[PDB]
Amino acid sequence: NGKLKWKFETGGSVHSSPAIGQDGTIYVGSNDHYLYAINPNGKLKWKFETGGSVHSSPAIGQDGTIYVGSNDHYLYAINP
Amino acid sequence: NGKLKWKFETGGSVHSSPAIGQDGTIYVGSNDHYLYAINPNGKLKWKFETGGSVHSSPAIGQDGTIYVGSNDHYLYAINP
Amino acid sequence: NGKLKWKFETGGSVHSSPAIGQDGTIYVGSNDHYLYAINPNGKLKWKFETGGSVHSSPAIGQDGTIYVGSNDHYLYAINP
Amino acid sequence: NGKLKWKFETGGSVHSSPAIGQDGTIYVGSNDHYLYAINPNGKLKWKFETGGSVHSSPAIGQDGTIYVGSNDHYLYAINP
Repeated sequence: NGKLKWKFETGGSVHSSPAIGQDGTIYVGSNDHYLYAINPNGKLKWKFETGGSVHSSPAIGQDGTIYVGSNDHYLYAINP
Repeated sequence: NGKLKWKFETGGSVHSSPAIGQDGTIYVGSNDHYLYAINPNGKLKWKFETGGSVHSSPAIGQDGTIYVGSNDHYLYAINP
Repeated sequence: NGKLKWKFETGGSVHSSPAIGQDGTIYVGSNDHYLYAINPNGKLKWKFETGGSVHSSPAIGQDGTIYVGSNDHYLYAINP
Repeated sequence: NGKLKWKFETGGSVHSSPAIGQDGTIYVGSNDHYLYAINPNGKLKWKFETGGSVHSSPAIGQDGTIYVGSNDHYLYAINP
């Protein structure tokens, strides 16, 4: 009904648009260079560091793989 | 046939891409700092204020939760 | 095999990300201010002019309504 | 677990958000002007050159067509 359930702070702007895994993990990039994987309760599952801002929005493969781009020129494939 | 059904004014640019819930509510961010929830008929359901421009496009969880990023560095989870 | 099927010229950059109707129409916004609806064969079905750049990516409601944001501060609902 | 499966280098920033085909190809644009099609093992299937940065995120038709916008003002439809 438009109340905060929770808010996770990253180190920079979040322009990336979140994706949701089969188990409800939320994946989103940040200008702080990381891809984040966050649990449905608001805690960090893991974060993967790229060489640049992650403005790209993650996609999730059939086998759980997370793809997303970065400012650092690469497209990343990361295991869930 | 490409005719205006309605247009809902926010206080700034809308770069965010809208999402549509199971009940047809539309979720979209604006550079005015708000995430908006709008009824299919053009009237505001609720708006949630963030600390910055919402350029992220919202995603919707299986239980109705709306996730979006903000320029204020946070990832938000909001109840429907 | 990675060959051009066709290409449609708009009047400016296309930063928007295309959406696809049930009937195969492609929707996409452009810096030239317009949302385009384009037939699967490469020709214009209709175009709707907004007050500003359409960086927002269209979404399609269950009744065929196309929702998109504009730089002109509005979220638009357009009949298919 | 958050471990790199693989990373593909393009010639510039990847702001485009990856799309995944029915056959698991990953498609994504780059500031280097190309749309890339990459196999689930990390190797290039093919790349199509546009006149400008591809910040748009690709969408995929029911018939496998890949649609994406470009800074060069066009919407492109490309065969898989």
